Amino acid sequence: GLTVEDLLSLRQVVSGNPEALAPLLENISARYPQLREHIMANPEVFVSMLLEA
Amino acid sequence: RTSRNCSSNEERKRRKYFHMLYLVCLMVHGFIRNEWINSKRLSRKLSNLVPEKVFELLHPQKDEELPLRSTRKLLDGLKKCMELWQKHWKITKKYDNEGLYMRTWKEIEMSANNFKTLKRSDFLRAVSKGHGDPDISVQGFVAMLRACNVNARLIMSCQPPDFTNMKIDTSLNGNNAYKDMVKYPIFWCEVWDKFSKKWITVDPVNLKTIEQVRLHSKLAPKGVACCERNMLRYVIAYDRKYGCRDVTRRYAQWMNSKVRKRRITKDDFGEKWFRKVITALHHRKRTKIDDYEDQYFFRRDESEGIPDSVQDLKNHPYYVLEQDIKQTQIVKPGCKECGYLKVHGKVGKVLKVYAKRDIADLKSARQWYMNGRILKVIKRTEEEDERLYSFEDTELYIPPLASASGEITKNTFGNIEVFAPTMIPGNCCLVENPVAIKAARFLGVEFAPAVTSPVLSGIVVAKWLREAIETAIDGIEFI
DNA sequence: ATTGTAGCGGATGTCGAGTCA
DNA sequence: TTGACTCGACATCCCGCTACAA
Repeated sequence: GLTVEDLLSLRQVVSGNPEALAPLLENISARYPQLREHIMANPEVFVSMLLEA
Repeated sequence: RTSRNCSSNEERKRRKYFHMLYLVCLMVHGFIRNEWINSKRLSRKLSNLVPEKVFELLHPQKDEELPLRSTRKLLDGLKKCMELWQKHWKITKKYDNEGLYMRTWKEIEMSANNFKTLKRSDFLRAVSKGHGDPDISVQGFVAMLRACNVNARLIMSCQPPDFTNMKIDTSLNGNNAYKDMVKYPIFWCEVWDKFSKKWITVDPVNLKTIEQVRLHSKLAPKGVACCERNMLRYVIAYDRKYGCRDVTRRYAQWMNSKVRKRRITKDDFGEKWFRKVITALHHRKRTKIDDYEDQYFFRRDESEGIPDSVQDLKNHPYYVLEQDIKQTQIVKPGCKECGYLKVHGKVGKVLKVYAKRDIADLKSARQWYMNGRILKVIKRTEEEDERLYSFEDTELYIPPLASASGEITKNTFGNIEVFAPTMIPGNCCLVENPVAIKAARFLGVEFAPAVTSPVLSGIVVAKWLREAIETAIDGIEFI
């Protein structure tokens, strides 16, 4: 379960500023350890989540 | 003597994870961009860029006696469109920094240390004005073709950081860095020819050519310098209708040897994860075009053959060197090598290549028992010689059913060995739980400890007793 | 004493670097 | 120019008994 401020920055980078993907991904992955095993088990969830926003 | 530029397996596993994370992000960016391309507001303005003559050229009439000439006309249309796009696109920028080209692990680590919010309007406005880097330029060109009702995919070569790069310091050559980085494009276009039933490759901005890729593509980077920042691994195609397809096999000359080593798809977990992602992104259902494509890919996959070097036969999907045959594998009777490899750098030195489908895996008696199968020379280590047997010497093991009272047949140590579902009796079930044994013993029902891996992980009890056990475990705090 | 408790890996693979033909 | 070969330090897969203590 993720905040709404990170999902906001992520929706915006992913959609309109992918040049800046690199450092943001460094940051956010460092603030949500469980994301690792999540991403390994259930990527399609994270996808749908990024599409709704 | 050793400056030892190598990192810990910890870093290895992190790099693999981040590689997956960056890839997934890339592919999402593509999906969304492909949305923004389908924008209905844009199409209507873009239509007026295309004279009726060009449009008619884009949709020629079926020519029955020689379909080729219709294709020929189609090609001329596509070229005139590319020309007016050169004309539509006035100011073509430089990628800021490295654009969407691959970044180095070092660059990443340091990118934390040191952005124009864009969104969808700004993209549209840009594409309509003709102001942007080459990525936007191509994207616009695909939008335009789409506004003319041609089935036009957007192709994206995803360049996440290389997770097979084990090195600590990863430093790049500076000479001609940008020119060599931009030598080949990150984005481009594919177009479906209904007459020849094939996808045409189109690069209108960087290389400005049009090709019908067979075994070689002008867009695939060659040499070494160009491939540091453009490492062709995941080529994704998005179509009008929100298809998403992995088309790497088209562009990789050696897909099964060279390229397979650099994709996450080389192990089984990987393949399954990638397919999960494609399905997450693939919102339409299979068409016949998919089948014409899959047939092309199959034929390509059967035309690659033995590679021209030994390094390319490590961990090849179809192919293996005689010397890499494991001590525990053998050649299926009456099979043989499917090919030879001239060995670079020794005259006349040749290696035997076998097809992997002709290789059999052998296991000892215990090893089979541990897969729930029983039977219908080498050196071990005290000294012993261990005989191995094939899978077809063996047969499922059906363990005896439990009694009326629910008694389970045990081993010398008073457990039952369950290393595989086959070895669960038919009328019985396995319940794995630290207290499952505590439970069953407390109920004093007939059971048998399960060895699933001297590790007692649980219980084997009759099925009629299942509902009871599940309840007792749940109440374990009250025992 | 006596019961509970605590102490002692080889074949094979991978990748980086350096070296050779 | 490129591939083969060797070498270095990691991994990965597969395969309970003696002695002491309160």
